[PDB]
Amino acid sequence: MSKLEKFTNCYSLSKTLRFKAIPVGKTQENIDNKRLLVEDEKRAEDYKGVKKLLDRYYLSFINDVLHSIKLKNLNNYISLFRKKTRTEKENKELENLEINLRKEIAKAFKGNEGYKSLFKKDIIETILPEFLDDKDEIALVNSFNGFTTAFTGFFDNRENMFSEEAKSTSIAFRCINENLTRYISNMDIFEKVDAIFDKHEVQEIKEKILNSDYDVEDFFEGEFFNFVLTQEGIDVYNAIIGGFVTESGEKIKGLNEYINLYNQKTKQKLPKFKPLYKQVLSGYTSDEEVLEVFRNTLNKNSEIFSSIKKLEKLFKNFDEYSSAGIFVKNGPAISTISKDIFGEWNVIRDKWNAEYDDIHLKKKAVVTEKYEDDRRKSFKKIGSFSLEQLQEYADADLSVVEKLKEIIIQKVDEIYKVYGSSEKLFDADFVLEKSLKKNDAVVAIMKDLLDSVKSFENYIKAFFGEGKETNRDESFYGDFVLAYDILLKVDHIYDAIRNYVTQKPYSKDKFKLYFQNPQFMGGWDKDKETDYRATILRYGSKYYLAIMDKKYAKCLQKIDKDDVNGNYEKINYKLLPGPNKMLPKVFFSDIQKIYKNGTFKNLNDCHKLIDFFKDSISAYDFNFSDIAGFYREVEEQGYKVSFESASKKEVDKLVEEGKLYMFQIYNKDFSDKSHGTPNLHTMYFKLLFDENNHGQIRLSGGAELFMRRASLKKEELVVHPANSPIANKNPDNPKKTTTLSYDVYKDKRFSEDQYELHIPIAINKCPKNIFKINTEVRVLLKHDDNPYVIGIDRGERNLLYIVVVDGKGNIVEQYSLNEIINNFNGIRIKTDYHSLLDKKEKERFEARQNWTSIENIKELKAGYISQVVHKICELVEKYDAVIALEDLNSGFKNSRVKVEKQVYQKFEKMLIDKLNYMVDKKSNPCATGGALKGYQITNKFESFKSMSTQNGFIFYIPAWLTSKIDPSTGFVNLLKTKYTSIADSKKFISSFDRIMYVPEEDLFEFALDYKNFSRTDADYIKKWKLYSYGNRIRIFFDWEEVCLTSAYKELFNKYGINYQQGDIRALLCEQSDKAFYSSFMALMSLMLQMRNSITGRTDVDFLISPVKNSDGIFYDSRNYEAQENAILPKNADANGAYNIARKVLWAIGQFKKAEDEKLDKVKIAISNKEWLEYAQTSVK
Amino acid sequence: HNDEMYLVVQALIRACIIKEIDLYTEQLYNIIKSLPYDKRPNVVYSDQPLDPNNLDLSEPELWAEQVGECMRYAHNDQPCFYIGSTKRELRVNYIVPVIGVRDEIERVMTLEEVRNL
Amino acid sequence: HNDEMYLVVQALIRACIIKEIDLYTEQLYNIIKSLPYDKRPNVVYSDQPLDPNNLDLSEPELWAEQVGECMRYAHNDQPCFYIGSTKRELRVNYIVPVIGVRDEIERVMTLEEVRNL
RNA sequence: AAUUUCUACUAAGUGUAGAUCGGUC
Ligand SMILES: [Mg+2]
Ligand SMILES: [Mg+2]
Repeated sequence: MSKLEKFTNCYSLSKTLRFKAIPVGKTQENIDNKRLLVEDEKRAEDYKGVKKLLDRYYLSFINDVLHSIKLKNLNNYISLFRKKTRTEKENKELENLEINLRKEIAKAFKGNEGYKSLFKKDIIETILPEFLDDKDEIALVNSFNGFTTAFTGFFDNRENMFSEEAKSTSIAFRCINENLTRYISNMDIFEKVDAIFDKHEVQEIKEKILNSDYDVEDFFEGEFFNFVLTQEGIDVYNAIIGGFVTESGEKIKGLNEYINLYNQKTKQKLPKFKPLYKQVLSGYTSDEEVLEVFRNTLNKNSEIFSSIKKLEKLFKNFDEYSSAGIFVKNGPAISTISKDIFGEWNVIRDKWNAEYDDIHLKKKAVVTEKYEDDRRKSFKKIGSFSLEQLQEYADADLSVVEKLKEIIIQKVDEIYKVYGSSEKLFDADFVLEKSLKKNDAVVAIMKDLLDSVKSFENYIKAFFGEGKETNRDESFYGDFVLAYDILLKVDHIYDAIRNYVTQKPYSKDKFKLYFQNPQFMGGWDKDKETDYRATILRYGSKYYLAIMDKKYAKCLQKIDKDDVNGNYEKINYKLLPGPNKMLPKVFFSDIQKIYKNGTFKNLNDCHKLIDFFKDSISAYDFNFSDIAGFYREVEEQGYKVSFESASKKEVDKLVEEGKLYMFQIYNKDFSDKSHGTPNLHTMYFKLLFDENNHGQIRLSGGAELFMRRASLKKEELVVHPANSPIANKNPDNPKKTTTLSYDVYKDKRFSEDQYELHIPIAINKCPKNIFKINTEVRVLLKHDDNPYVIGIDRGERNLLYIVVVDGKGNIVEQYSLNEIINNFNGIRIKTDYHSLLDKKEKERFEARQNWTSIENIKELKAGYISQVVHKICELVEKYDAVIALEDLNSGFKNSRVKVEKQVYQKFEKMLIDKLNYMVDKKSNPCATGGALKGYQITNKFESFKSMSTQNGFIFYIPAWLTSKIDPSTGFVNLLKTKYTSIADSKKFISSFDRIMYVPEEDLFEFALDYKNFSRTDADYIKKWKLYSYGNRIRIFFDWEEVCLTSAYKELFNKYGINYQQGDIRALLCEQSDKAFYSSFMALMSLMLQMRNSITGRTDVDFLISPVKNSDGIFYDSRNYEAQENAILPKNADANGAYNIARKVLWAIGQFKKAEDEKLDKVKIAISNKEWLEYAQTSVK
Repeated sequence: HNDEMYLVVQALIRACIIKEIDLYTEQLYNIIKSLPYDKRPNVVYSDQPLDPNNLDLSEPELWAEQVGECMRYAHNDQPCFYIGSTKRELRVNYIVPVIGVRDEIERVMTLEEVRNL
Repeated sequence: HNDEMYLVVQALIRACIIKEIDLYTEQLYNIIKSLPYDKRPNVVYSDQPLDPNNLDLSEPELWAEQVGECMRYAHNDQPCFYIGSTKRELRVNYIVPVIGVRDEIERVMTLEEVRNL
């Protein structure tokens, strides 16, 4: 027995098989003469125009609803907003009132004025033909009659626009949370600027020219906000803020140009208005067009370079503006503003925690892990680091405003250098003589320009807080919002050009074929038989798709049974899936009152309903036996599949005449000259019609048929010639050349036409064992004495690393995953992906175009992680143990590993998706683990943020302090040995118990108490015995290898001190010079360095600890690096995966304490103190 | 008929030149297609008449990335070369070997190809 | 200076011709090098330029034995061919394939060299 | 350098080893 035997057919999972259909016989001739693929290509060509027309009718519907709507609760939202909130949950009625605004306006959408003929078929049958009065467009809409299925994704997308969801695509979030807030801000800025301008410039000129209907001031009140709910109110209102052409060449200015015109005190002293956002509904095809967008967007005269001039002018007056309120958002970029002004990544964090311990921490520091946690979330919560607050966080003579000013002017100087090198590209007469996918230096110029401007975009968008803040400086933020959206436009130009250049030379554009039927192959051979007009034939080991014709559909089902030769066995025996809503319609077209009273949600009346369902039926095949499991048995035994014969020359004559179309279902695994192991979907489609399939994998309705054209031409074919040697690429392959009797063409499958067939299937439609997975995993891990754990590590000199440990903590197996062993006919060939990836990075280093290289590296890593998914599934099937993949959520960063964060997110997603239904390909599909009885040991995928702490047979562990720790004793470096001062150097030395020299071992014994050190709460033993054993590689990258005891003898014989006495600590504290303490703290820091690596050449890499165990022997990984079965970790990465695996062993140790009904609530999240206790005690 | 021999003689000279480049391209294709993908030499690539006997290493339009995947042109039976991996689609048809990495390059590595094996 | 371009232009034309024959000799050496000693064609041997696009089938100095033992001429790296077996010593370096057994030969045998295997 | 499609290939000669769904934006 094992644990995985109790995890079959728990829930349902749907899949979509993909295949290739090729024409058989004269069917391509009948398709070419009857002209069937000319009605479907033009239909898929005219889809965009009908999308434009439905967008036009939707825009007219928005401009017909929102005009005649007045509001009531708006004044209470405006008046109570700016009250400088007085939280006793009085502003909560403002929030629930804002919900009443959303339900008010989308109640005005959903409630009346049609809305029921808006997302259905009649919108292209009745309304839009009468609406867009034009034959041309009306002829298009009438040429989409009957095919009202290609718009359902369009209709499901456009129905989410008229709702209450507070998303950026919704309209209520656009009018309320985007327009009303700047409307209130413009009312307050208007009340600050409120004075007589010149008493003609607003009330006489602008009113008479612009509108001539009412006054100006009433725009800054409450109810007239309703007037700006249309699009023309936004156009008039922004025309008064920005400017308007006056339908002449007059070109009148606005209010912000009057604020520029006022010229008061050489600062302009006043805020500027913000223009409102618009409504929701307001070249990548050639080479000369993309460069023309690069002409008209990014040149020396457009809005983008002018906005860089205005943002550059804004940071030259960055001193005159008051820094009280200029907010920097807490995020990643705040670390950068600590690094490029102050010393390191964590400087402002130390000064803010110095403010935090100034209040909440007393004398005799009791700093635990939870106080650091509340301090950490308290740092996470603020979001409002102003510049005066950072000015108080500085030392003497360090102006943050001046250093920030000179460095941002340094960055726009870098932008002027890139614009200095880019003059000759868009000057006057550039004719691009290559292709744009070939002319590498031009791409290099555009790449460098878009990367400098987009990096300046991120470093400048660090200055946007959360919003809804206190009295933030509107004299700075008035200019800084007017110029930023242009830089969002260069974000879209970057995404367009990068999505142009990295295109593959072929294409996958296709269009759905209907064959003159808007009912085409919906189900599979029901009693309809002339609307679906498609079925599946089989012959030998080839599969066929039979498609009838509208002239001879019904009269084609006259074919004889068992002939003397040539029997196309056709499918029959259709399905009624989930027949429960079909069930009482037969019975209800004593027990009648039981059903109509609804008391069934009972036992005796249920049994009378069993005999009532058996008695009142006996062309159907039923077998009957609370109500829920019995209808589970109805849906269980409502399925049957069998075949019926036919004749061959009859349907061949039907092909030759034109009364029938046949395509071949065929892929590479259905070939005759194919001898290896097939794909998995081939086993699904072959076990879809197999004899001992009781209903595990069954068909589903909705199969589609596509048709892909040819994108490569015959002019550009390339091919390895026949009967000549060509070299192999795998250097672990004992052959070096090969010679074939035939040609091998490059991209052969994209030079012709292809029929495509998408067939949906459904797996375990009728579950039998329904139970909660997580609690049953915890019960089975509780009642097992000897579990096993797989520890999976992201690695530094590896890619992944595998350490499998047992229930007690002994390493069962440890190996790397740099190279994959392929198996065929007993032959095994390795493939090394680490050297492969090193060659790809070596090609990336010299390419002058790193746009195509990064995409090849990402695709390579996707193929690699699919291979690793196979290896992990074989390890889980072997030792039968849970996984311990490090929880990729704790925020922990490293920046030295090869497998980055996004690729490892995709890896964990692929483990969840593969362990939904896990199949052993080389096994019997009737036994366990096969193709029909696959294991279901992981729940579905919800999000990347739901990856936390448990998913079936998978445990997420917050990797903390697992890399740099001794696996033998449990020692971890908790000190801080950076040389900063001489007083804390003496206190460092005063904290040491007794620094003595043993001559018999020639060692510098540092026996030492921790209790005079800070932040040592996590430790357990508190009394450690350090030494100076071995040697350490001092990294700096000069690679200076350093021995320990000769360096302390080199420092103690120097400066005139001794080392032959006992208790030399005080004599070490009798010095006065600086360099002795500096180099001594340096030797202490290199003495505590546990991971020793070159980080250049891969000669040596090891792991040594200064602490002796309870036997006297030190730990050095080089003693275990060359052994056949090491009991301890062999290098730095087996340490990490080993420790993570012992964390899972800790949680399995926590399951044995609680009770059988309390296992659901047992907390898994280990702290630091408990892991250091378990690592320092539970070894031996 | 005086300046007619200017264009006729220049047509003949450019014909003998492009046949020299075709012959050197054919022999160089065979020697490079013998090499096992890691002894290949760094290669100056182009899609124009390249001359190995009159090559001027002064234009800024030259690189030096390592060639691979020697194969045939199917319809014209010409030789094509890939200048990176296969999945970069930079197929070129006029190559010349040069000793060295990008930009600052050395010579042209004449008759030193067979010695790479 | 009038009749100097007679021998200059004829020298350039004969240079382009002998380079065409050298390129066809390199290709033909590659395909006949690929043939496994039994699909070898009947072939015309020569030690002179033999211009297959202007071959005149009237001279009585042409014979049609079956070629074998393709190998190198490694001091100048040229193709050389044996007209019979190894122990006959009639090594030639300009061959043109032909249809038919000796004393008459039909036309060209173009593009059917790869078709023989 | 061949593929329903992707990644590495050549793996015993029209293929070899794994992964693989949806219709979307
Ligand atoms: Mg296979
Ligand atoms: Mg490939």
